[PDB]
Amino acid sequence: MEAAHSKSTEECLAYFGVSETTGLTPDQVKRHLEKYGHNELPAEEGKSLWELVIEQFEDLLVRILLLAACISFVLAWFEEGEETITAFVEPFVILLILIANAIVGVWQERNAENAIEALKEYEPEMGKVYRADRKSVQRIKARDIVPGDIVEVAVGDKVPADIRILSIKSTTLRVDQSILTGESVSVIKHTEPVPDPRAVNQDKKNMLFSGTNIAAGKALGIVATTGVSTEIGKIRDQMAATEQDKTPLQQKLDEFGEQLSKVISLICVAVWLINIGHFNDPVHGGSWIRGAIYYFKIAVALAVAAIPEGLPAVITTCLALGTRRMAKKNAIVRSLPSVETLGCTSVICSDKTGTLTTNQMSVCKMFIIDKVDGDFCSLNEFSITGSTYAPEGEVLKNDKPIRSGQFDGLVELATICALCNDSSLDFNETKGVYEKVGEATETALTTLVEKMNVFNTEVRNLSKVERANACNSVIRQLMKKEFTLEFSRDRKSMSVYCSPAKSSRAAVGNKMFVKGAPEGVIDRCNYVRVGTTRVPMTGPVKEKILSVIKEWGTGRDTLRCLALATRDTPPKREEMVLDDSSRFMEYETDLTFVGVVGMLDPPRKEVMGSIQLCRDAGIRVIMITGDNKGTAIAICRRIGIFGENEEVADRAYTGREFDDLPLAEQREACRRACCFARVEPSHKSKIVEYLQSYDEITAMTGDGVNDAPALKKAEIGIAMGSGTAVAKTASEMVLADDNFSTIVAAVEEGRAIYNNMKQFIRYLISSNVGEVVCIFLTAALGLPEALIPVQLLWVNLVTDGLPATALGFNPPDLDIMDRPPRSPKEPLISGWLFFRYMAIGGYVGAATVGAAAWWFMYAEDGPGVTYHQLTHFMQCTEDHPHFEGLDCEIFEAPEPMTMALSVLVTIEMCNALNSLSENQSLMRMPPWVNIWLLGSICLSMSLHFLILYVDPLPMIFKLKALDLTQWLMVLKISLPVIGLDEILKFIARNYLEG
Amino acid sequence: MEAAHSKSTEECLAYFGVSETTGLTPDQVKRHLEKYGHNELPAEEGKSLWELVIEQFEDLLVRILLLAACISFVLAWFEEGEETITAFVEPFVILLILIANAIVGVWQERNAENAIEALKEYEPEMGKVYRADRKSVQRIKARDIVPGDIVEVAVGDKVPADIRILSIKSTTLRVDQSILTGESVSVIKHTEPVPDPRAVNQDKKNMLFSGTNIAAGKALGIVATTGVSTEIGKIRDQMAATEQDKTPLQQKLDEFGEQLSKVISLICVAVWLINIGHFNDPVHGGSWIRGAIYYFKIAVALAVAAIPEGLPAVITTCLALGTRRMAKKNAIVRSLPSVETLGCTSVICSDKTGTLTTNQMSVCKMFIIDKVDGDFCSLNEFSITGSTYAPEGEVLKNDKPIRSGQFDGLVELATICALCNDSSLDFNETKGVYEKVGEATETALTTLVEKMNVFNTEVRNLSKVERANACNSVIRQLMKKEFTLEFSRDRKSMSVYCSPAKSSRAAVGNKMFVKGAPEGVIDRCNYVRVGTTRVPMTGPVKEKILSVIKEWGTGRDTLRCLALATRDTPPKREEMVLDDSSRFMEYETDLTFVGVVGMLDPPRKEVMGSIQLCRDAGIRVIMITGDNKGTAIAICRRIGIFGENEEVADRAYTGREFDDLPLAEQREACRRACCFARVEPSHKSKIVEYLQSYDEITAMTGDGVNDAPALKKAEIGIAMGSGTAVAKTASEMVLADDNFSTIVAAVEEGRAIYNNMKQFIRYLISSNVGEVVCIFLTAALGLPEALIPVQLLWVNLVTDGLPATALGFNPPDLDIMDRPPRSPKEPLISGWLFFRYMAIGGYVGAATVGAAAWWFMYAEDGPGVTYHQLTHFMQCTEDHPHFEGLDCEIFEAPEPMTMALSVLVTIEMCNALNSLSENQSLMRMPPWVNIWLLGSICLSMSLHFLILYVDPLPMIFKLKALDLTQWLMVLKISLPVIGLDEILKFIARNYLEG
Ligand SMILES: C/C=C(/C)C(=O)O[C@H]1C(C)=C2[C@H]([C@@H]1OC(=O)CCCCCCC)[C@@](C)(OC(C)=O)C[C@H](OC(=O)CCC)[C@@]1(O)[C@H]2OC(=O)[C@@]1(C)O
Repeated sequence: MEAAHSKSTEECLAYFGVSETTGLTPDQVKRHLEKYGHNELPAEEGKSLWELVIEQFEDLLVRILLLAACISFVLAWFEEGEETITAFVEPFVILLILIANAIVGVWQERNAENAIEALKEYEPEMGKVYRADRKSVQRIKARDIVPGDIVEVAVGDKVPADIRILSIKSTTLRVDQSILTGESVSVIKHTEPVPDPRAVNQDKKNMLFSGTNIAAGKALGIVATTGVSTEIGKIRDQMAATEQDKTPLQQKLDEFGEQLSKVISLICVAVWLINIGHFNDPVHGGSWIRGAIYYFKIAVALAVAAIPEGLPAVITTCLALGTRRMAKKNAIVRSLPSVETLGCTSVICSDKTGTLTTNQMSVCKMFIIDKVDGDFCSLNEFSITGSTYAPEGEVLKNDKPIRSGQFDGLVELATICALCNDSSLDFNETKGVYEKVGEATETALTTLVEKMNVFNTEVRNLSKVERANACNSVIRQLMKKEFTLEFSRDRKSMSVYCSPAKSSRAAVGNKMFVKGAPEGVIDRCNYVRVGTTRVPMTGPVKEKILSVIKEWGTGRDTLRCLALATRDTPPKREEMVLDDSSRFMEYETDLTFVGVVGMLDPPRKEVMGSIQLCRDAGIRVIMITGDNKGTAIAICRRIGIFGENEEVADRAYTGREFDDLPLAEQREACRRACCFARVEPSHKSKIVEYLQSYDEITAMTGDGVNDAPALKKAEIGIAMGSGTAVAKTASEMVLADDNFSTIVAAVEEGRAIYNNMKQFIRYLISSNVGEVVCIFLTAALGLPEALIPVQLLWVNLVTDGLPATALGFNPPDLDIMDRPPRSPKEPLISGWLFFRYMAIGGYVGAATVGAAAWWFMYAEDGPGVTYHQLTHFMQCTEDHPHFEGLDCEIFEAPEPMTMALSVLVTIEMCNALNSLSENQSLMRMPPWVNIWLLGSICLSMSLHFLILYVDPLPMIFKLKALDLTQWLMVLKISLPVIGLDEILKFIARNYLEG
Repeated sequence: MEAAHSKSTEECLAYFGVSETTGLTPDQVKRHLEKYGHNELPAEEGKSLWELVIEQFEDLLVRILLLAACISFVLAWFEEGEETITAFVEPFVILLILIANAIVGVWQERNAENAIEALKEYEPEMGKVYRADRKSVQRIKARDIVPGDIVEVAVGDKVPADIRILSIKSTTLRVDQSILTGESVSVIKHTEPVPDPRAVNQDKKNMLFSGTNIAAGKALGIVATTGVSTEIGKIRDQMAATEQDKTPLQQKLDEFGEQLSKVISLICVAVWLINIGHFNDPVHGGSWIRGAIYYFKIAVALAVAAIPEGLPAVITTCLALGTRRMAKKNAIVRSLPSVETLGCTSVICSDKTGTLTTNQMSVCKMFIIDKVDGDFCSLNEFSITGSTYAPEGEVLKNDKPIRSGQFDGLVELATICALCNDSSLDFNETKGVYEKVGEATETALTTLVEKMNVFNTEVRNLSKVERANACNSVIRQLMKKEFTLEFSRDRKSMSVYCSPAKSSRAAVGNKMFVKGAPEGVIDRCNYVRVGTTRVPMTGPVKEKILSVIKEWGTGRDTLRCLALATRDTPPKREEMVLDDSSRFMEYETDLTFVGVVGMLDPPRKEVMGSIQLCRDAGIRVIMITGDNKGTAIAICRRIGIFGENEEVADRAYTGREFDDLPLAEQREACRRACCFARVEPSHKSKIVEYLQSYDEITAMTGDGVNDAPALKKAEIGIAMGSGTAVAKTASEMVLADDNFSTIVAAVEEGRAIYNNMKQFIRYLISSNVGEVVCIFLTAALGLPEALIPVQLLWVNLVTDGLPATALGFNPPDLDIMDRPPRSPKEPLISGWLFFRYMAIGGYVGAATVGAAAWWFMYAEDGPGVTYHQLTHFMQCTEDHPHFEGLDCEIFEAPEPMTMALSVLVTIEMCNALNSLSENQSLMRMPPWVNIWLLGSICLSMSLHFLILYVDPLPMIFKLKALDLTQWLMVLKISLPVIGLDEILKFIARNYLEG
């Protein structure tokens, strides 16, 4: 291990003490191996099937049911008679649900893949190393390589480790450092050293990163680090370090069971304290074991009554559907629960190139020099039409087309653009459109010459595919390209050496075509070319050039400026060291300015207003781009992120300036800034770190492994469709269209989804509330239990289930994006709403009881035990308070239960209608606003009857009831709930809220 | 209410003023009801669950612990630090034991049924009465009947109240007055009056007792009394009046807590007076609150140290087991504690018929007249073999078989036996033995004819079941039985009127076959039959008959003599009033003697020696039988209750003679008598009354509600297995085999049980004694407490528990029944034994202290604070007497405690071996005499270690100790106890005792 892109090749072979010619001795291998370790990432997936199923039994709720399944299970074991076997239905049911539960929890973790699991898929299986114990090339296992030994790589190979390059045996070494960033554009490596000890991998031009591919050539070097010590390994560690918090819903939803559990235990203590008879009057007698079961018989019906089971199933059917929905919107949410956290989006950090813009580079402006004198200089502004890369378009001055060949400076300008370019074009067949081969920014430079056509080459004679590089091939003949000094973030410029085509052996006639950022390049020109003539360089002409760069850079028409110069009298060919990237800038000196060109990265059509929406939605958007702070701001002003004329001094920083500030001022700027330019590496994480210290649900974008740590810390990391897999597997969403708008699009749908959920979640635990009350009266008024766990179950699982599901389909409330984001703190049930369900609950919990106690007392036709004093007993052990009779077990009648049970069903089907909106009467909120609701309602009802007359079913649940004035009681005992509701529903006018 | 079996039917309707035809007017009902009351027994079971649990908190011991659970509970509330919550174990433990205690005390009273509760189960739910407000038969509630109104009863009915019969509408009225006595033999009722105003229910032949059943017919009468005024009600009152004293153990065991409590309060006062420092030296300072806890910290460990809790659990495991034991001996003890009072049995009162004897009646002798002359008369002695009822046997004179048909007198003798009998025979299938149908004494008379066979009827042609009544059916043809004058205790005889079978209408030829006790019958014969001839009756032949009755009655071969005569010329058929039982004797006059028969009630095989045992065991046995004093004594002489030739004049009384004596002479005779004949009704109680005035633990036997008051007053009332339920539920034991011996059998086992108990009870409070001493030194020598309540608990509950339990299994000491009964006064601990445990206690109470004080001072490896002067302080508030140091809390080390705790355990495991016998060295009393002891001992030890190394446990109790010369101290500090013991154990030789 040795982070050394700064140490020289010698200093490195030194540190490790090795021989580039022999290698590490079989001994040093053992020594180093045991010192450092196996070169591989800790493989971990210790999620055993056993432990797995168990993990699905830690949630208090599912636990409460368990203990509730025991009692039940044992209560069906303690009964006399031959029908004591028909008592095992209830328990088997419960446990079955507890099982089907675990099943599902285990069938997700099977396919539930993580990103860290992906990295391992980036490090190769085998590698070529040269050990001193031999001579040939032995290809050991990539897992067995160690820092220190010498390795070899060639085309197609996947770099096995962090490798400092010693010698590049091919003519040039090239690599696909894509997995790191995404820019497929291979890069050129070198052997010379890099001074800055703390330099970005991007500037480590003599290192080979593990996971990378040898695009071109073959070289050998010395392994500096391995395992989780390598660039990738570091990231994998950072990712394995991030603590991913639980969805706010999940949190809220969790505390609920925490409380529900508590309450339940309170009802139990209360109950006992209510009926403290035997503990104060009953003598020995014998009703001591019976008076026991009853107390336990009601606990199980105390759990299934409180536990809103079946809800999870609903929240899921809902999410899934919501998910498949967004899918059609080019938005792919991976984590089902995220569809919720999404809609709470406080802030959004999106990348410019490719999300905010289309990334369809295009040269539209370009000025050359016209003439210079005693401070009197003139330029030669231009314009070119052509959004696409196709040669479709024409150059024009003063909005009037001119012929390029008519201007000298434009022919040379066109030279460079062509000979200093490294990209090609091609006409697609299937698509029949012009496609780009190579760097965007280059292909455009190509397209420029393909238009200008400074040489009038017949193209109307060549097909669409043929003239793909017409005016280019022609200029490729005028000059024979010797070599090229690749662009470097260093001198931020690029060149290319080449000579004529009718030459022999003779010193003179060699050209160097430089292409770079105005600043540097221009700062290296000593001469200005005026067509064919060339004259020196002065303050006048210079500023007259720069300024315009600014016009074009910060002006309304946001453009990328690229300076073009040419070295007329370059150094003797046999005097250039084409291996010292450092020497390139010096070679590219004493230049001759030839022109400038402005490009454009068109802001996506849709982003235009999508930004606006976020302002309406109070969702902030911070743009992260590689553009200079200067043009960066301008681009923002152009997409609306900034006010065309507002001060943004303290609202836009550059990666550099950012680090300059102390963690105090650092965290501040994050709540205000909206534009980061030339953002450093570990910055999306720094930004997400802070945007979180202010409890803002953040959205981050970007791809590449060196971009996964941030997509994991954000509340909703976002990856492009075309992005890398690590990114995708490491993200909440995957913009298929890579189009920013798609984010806003989804964010909204999230808001809509959590709204309709928030309803059915209330509609559901509401029935539970009432249910409990019911089970609580029957416990105080010793009445036969009106409801049994079995029924209650079918209820919260089916009867209520459907309306719950339909209640998700509630039409999306408008004025959805005109409000700030939902605070994660915002509870589902509070204040008035609390008291409201508090009532709706008490009502049903009471109505249900008396809906059966009526079948006993005021009963029209039945055991009319009018004021029999059921509250007093169910003893009948005496049978004396009842003068004459030979039957008392009537108490356990199925008519009264089915009465209450039908009452519950009636109430809920209605209460499911009082849910289509929180505080709106049904007269403004017609039940037919949500047809799916009225629909399910019917399937819910015919189901109720389906379990009352269909011979089998009415056996296990309860007996049926006749239309014979039976149901009418039901209705006249239920419907009023709507009134209670509606009353309390729009009783909010008298409290100023809506 | 009106006790009137003496008033006539008129006089009765008079007293109450009612009309047998109309009845009581709806008014008189109210009037009488409010005068007398509801006809029912006061229902009482006011044992509320609340009060119940409370009743289980009045015992000083359990109370002391309570106050001891408070301090503890509050001491764990007054502590600083985060581990102040680990202090709630101790209290929770205590209270838990106090709770589990109450639990058990309540789970017994639930099923703990009483006899009085049974009586209520004898009075019917409804009854038929004729009120003057109607005509038909209205069946009101048996609870609503009142003295005065007319009732009706018929077959199957259960007599609702005390009813004087007015008219018997059926041909004859019969009743099952079983619940009163047990003799299932129904009785015949009448309407005529009974003169004697104070006559036994048995002679109240015109009354119907509540709880009784109408065996045959249907009659009506007038209710004379109800409620607790009826025969049954009286008894229920007597039973509810008896004060049942607490078992002698319970008494002794009670005074102990009474004293233990006292002592404890003395140790406290002493302690304070011991360390009176702060009250004489300490200035203000601040160790005033610490010096407080300590004083309270040792009180709780002063209670749990003294209170031998866990003992009750032992005395129970012991008793239960002892109980299930006797169970296999046909002895069923109902009250667990009785297994103790049993073994102290001073005297035993057993019933002859069925307990002392087998009650398998059998005629073995029978003499008829041979010839008479001038004072010259000869008889005709006989013999018949046949223990069982089966016809298996043959009549024989001079030991040589003769044919019955050859003697005239024997054919007639056989007539009566058959026609004057009212019982049948039958051959059982399952058992394949001859069973008896009817009165024992009759079936035998039947079996007699089934043998004699005076008519040579072929029976070897009929099955076993067929000839069941052969020679009988034959004689049942010779004479047609008209009617029968049922036996009455009055003329102590019975008859039967019948005529020939080839008759018309003609005065002459009617016979009356009389069957009774020699005395009366013979005294009514004017003629003697000599075969076919008949001659008068004279002094000679008469005495020649009587005498032999005496021979056979008092002679060695104890027999029941029954005289047989026949009235030749009875009164004209149409001249007998078959309704005036009084007129029967006169009808049965001018008789003709026909023969005599001797029976035998075989003394149970086992009783033979069982009586002897009691003499060895100094247990007196008094026989209560219905035999005449004459044959009674003889029977006693035969079973050994009496010396074959000793004077028993003042050692045997008849129910009559008994009452004749004044309460002065009455109570006397009870300590001397051993045989009561013709015992009156309220006499078993009178006898138990007296046998108790001499502090004799009495055993009484017998069954029937009219026999429960006595079974409740006796120290151990005894009921037969076949007895009535009131009796059983009203008794201490239930002889399943009804065989007297079973009593002696059990009585012995009781002695064995209280012996082994007496040991473990001593072994247990012994550890307590020592324990306290320990807790008393630590209090004087201010040493850190060597022992904590927590440990001490595990001790007296487990470590000591097991050996206690095994110590119950100590093999039964021989010479068990050769000693008089244990005096109830005899204390468990006194004299030398006191001083002995006084020492064994002081030793352990000291050894334990120094077993920890050693870990401090002389400590080999540890806080070797050699003579540190711990007695001086545990202050360290100064930390100056200890020059250099930064730690003092070492004091609260777990090593020293576990040291003492292990010391205790070692000592007790040994002291549990010094218990297998009071004054016997282990060299004569090997520890392997009681394997269960050596066994538990191991489980006791491995348990000790189990709470020292098993991670969890060693946490709450204390730390462990290494074999590394640690335990050796333990052993070398414990074992010597055995020496101390053994020394003091057999130091009794020098004091003449063993
Ligand atoms: C499932 C059924 C029941 C009855 C339950 O225990 O709900 C309580 C409870 C735990 C809360 C309450 C319920 O409180 C009561 O009903 C008070 C006791 C009365 C019952 C006695 C019988 C007469 C919720 C259910 O109901 C009402 C109507 O007030 C609403 C809400 O729940 C939510 O927002 C959770 C939604 C996911 C919570 O106040 C919640 O406490 C919280 O912390 C929240 C914020 O969770």
